[PDB]
Amino acid sequence: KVFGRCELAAAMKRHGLDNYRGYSLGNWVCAAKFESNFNTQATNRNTDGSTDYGILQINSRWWCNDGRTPGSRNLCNIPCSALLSSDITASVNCAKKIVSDGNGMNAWVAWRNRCKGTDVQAWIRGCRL
Repeated sequence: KVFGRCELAAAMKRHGLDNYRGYSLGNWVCAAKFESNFNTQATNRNTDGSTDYGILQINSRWWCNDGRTPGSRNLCNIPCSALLSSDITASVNCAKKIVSDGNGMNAWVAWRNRCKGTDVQAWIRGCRL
């Protein structure tokens, strides 16, 4: 599913990411834009041979099992294909684990390079939330 901006803001809020570990909702929506362009089906292979899945591009090296990433963990205990559904519940609970991880949203290279330091409120401006 390709989400609209506010539609995802609203799903992200209902699943409890708004200020989760102190990250306002616009951080999460910005991260999603520059990771998947809001597309639950987005997949991208990494140079290390892992793959990133879903609206938040969660990788198979650490967080999920895709049956082809050697020597990988699945710390969120799920198939990576769960991360591609239109129900974003798996991506969101997994994202909670990742972000509690020690490095915050720096774990998302797009957030760090494109969202951090920026006016992330603009990503939800105009949404009914």
